[PDB]
Amino acid sequence: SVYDAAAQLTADVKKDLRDSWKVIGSDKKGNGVALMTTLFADNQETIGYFKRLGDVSQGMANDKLRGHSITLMYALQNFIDQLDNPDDLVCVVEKFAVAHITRKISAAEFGKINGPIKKVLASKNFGDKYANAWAKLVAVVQAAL
Amino acid sequence: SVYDAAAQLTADVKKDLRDSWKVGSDKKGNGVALMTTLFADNQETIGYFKRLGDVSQGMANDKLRGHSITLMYALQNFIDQLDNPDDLVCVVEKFAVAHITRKISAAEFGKINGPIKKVLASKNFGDKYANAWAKLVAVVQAAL
Ligand code: HEM
Ligand code: HEM
Repeated sequence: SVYDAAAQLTADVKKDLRDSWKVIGSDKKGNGVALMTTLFADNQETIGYFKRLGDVSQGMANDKLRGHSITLMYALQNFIDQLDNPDDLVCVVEKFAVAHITRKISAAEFGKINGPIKKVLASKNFGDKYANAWAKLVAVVQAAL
Repeated sequence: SVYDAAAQLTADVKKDLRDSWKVGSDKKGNGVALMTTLFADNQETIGYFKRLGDVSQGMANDKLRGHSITLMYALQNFIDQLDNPDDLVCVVEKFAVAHITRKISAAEFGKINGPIKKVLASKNFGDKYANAWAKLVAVVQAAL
């Protein structure tokens, strides 16, 4: 249940999400492409889903990948801004869930983003504590897939 | 090209876009207002949004609300990329594709200018501001 998952976002979890987002969300282009390139490097089997972006190995040089990455960061911004209201958080999460369901992305494969997030966070000196906080937010989307 | 349309956004236009967007402060409210106004003045567009269900339900419609909030973040995206044409262009093309796939022409996309003008007016931002936003919408139209 996406609603029970949303209930898992307690005061402490929300604070950690906001605190870490202040840092990694300051450079959407840089960290966005970082997340994607890490995903493709650690989970090569997912590259096939991104046909439209072309040669993703080009990283920042790929205009389509850069546009995709920046936009992805605004989806996370959206989630963070909706933390105060689970009813709004849920309806935006379901909007993005549909975007992935049509792409044939399961909850299991969507969860493959946890590795990249943990690595990107770790590079900014944010440990497991924060990685786990983000895993709970990702869990809300997974509940809708 | 899209780059030409983006590169021709002047300092004064960007200033008006940012100042008016500052007042982007209520994405849920203004996002839904934008959509409901589009449906009220251009009833012929309702058919394109069948995935959202009964859009006459307004704020109560969770799908419409989710769509509206997300639409405002697309605009947030554009506004944040104003000073770097290369980045603005790649995000604009990303969203252009989303509309090209739905068969939305450049002319049809321009129908949003009416609703934007009205929403701006509700906050007392006049024609100068509506004109500035029409120029930003024109950047997207250059990709359609
Ligand atoms: C933090 C988690 C993630 C977020 C917030 C997210 C967000 C997004 C957004 C905003 C889009 C664009 C929606 C559209 O325009 O249709 C997108 C597209 C996509 N996402 Fe994700 N995503 C995430 C993780 C993943 C993962 C892990 C996979 C795959 C294993 C995945 C696969 C896709 C695919 C295939 C597309 C389509 C790209 C294209 O063809 O343009 N996403 N995602
Ligand atoms: C300021 C102008 C506009 C912006 C920024 C905008 C933004 C968006 C965004 C972010 C989406 C979701 C993309 C996706 O996830 O695939 C969307 C969907 C859509 N847009 Fe727009 N749009 C604008 C104007 C229009 C206009 C004027 C029309 C039609 C006359 C239109 C028709 C559509 C349709 C049919 C969808 C698909 C809705 C669905 O089935 O979920 N858009 N738009």
